[PDB]
Amino acid sequence: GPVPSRARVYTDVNTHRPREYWDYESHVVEWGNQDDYQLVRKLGRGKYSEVFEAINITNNEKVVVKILKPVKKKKIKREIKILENLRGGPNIITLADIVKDPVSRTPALVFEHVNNTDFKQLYQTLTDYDIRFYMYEILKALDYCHSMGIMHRDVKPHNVMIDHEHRKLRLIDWGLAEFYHPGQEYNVRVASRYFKGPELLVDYQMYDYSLDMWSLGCMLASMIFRKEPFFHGHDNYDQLVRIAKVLGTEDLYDYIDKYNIELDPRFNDILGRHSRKRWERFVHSENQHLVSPEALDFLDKLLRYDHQSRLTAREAMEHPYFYTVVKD
Ligand SMILES: COc1cc(/C=C/C=O)ccc1O
Repeated sequence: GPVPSRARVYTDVNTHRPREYWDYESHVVEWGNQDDYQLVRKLGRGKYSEVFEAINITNNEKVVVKILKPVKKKKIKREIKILENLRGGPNIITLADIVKDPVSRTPALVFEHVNNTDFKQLYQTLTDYDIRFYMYEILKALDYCHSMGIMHRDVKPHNVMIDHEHRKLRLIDWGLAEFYHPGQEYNVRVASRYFKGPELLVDYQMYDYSLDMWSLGCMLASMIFRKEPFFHGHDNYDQLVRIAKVLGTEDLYDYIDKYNIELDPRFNDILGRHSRKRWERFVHSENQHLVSPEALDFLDKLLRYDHQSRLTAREAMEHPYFYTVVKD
């Protein structure tokens, strides 16, 4: 069988929390007044929700209303409990209210409004300094949720809302987030394809917070190299091949051998043999202003096959890449 794995940090946070903290199945939802919120315009529709701009008519302030699609009460209660546990934490989207939508017959989550700069304008204009600044802000959110026994499991650009005018960042959509329990096996069908960690792609279920750090690395690579997404697989198998063409196949085999994992035999005729590449290979005249020795070393230390080898969020915040960022 597969060799077991443990997070190297925050391993026992939920063990020593009261049961009510992580036992979300027993959570009792406290419902607000549905008539407090007037929907204004539909912002989007995801796999699991529809999102609206709304007005809270008790303060005439803008809010965001997320009307959940019908899914298991436990996935719904999981997201609600996680949002309540993390509320007030650094750069965590703030759940303001929960109401029963009378049309959908499902919960509608009410969030603080973030006047986000749309993401294409963002990624084509962010400066070297901007990238460092916002990466640090994401790390605050991730260290917070990891320290609170929670992994996000869907870190990607669309879940990082940035109001560039006020230099304000919020990590959103905690619908895939889970509580970390040592030894627990998790669903590997999480995260967007391009941001899936190698653990997911080789079906290793005993993963942890470090999954989010791979996803973060993929975001960083896309920003400093101006290639979005960075690892652009056509499916989940090709996704691992794309990663292997960069990190090399010998270290992939070291990884799966360490945990006594076997690759899907369908890799036998698509994987090939690949050397590990130096990150300088991806530098060119159109991205070089975003690249520094510090950026490349930081990236290098996020994108490891071995989830146990990646920087933690706290270690990442110590990295020289952030020395130039003004600390508040
Ligand atoms: C999709 O999930 C979310 C979206 C937003 C805001 C979106 C604004 O366009 C806030 C919290 C969420 O969980």
